[PDB]
Amino acid sequence: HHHHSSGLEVLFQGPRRFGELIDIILSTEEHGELNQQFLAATNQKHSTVKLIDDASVSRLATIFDPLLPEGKLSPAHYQHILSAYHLTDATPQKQAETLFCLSTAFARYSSSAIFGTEHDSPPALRGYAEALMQKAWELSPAIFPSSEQFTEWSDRFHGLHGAFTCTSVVADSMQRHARKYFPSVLSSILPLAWA
Amino acid sequence: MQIFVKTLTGKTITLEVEPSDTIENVKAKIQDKEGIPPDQQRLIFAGKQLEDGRTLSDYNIQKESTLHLVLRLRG
Repeated sequence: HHHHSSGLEVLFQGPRRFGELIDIILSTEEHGELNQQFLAATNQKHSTVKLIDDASVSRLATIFDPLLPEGKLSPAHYQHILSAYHLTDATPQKQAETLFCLSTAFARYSSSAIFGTEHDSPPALRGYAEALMQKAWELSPAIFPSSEQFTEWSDRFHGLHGAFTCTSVVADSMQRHARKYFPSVLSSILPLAWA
Repeated sequence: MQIFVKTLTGKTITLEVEPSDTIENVKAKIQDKEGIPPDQQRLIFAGKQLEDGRTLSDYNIQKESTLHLVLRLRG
């Protein structure tokens, strides 16, 4: 028996799987406080808790550095994402759209709405978001408008080549793209309050 | 010699430098590779912020050392 109509199941399954991804990234064993803080942040589109001071920058480096060798998703972490989202046997295009929507979510985490501020942004979350986007590009370049748009978003995440850095705008831009081209995948990933 | 410059977002830049190169020169080589204006670059080594007018050798920076590049990244 399905307790939810088909088109509404995403509203329950999505938050479940996002929580499982948060448990993978932020182990309750070593990072229980930050784990809770990342979960609590999904409950509204504004956060008074910020992670931009030197200590928070250090804490997040501890967490994400092992996941991002050479600035890219580790093979092991990428497999863990696939398992959590039941994508091990899925098409590269479905995998890419999912990773793109996760990139968008972590762009939002880094933005002025959540753990960033107007003038500052937790770099580890920006790096994680850009690596998710890089993997999506490798899996299916065609889900992006162009290689130029990929490079623009990527340069914005890293602050390269004179690009603007505001991740509220970066996240809004990628979210608009996902809403246009794969809104059901987006609905399956983005925290409800952030949609 | 070769040094590495790693942003806090995980982007690594490889540079060819001499111990006598100044921090300003390194920022200019970073601009040539990645287009970041030098006045927006904050370079860190051994927890110390590197000063424009000093040389790499003044900070005991050796071959294959990694410098950290801190950029103001807006949310």
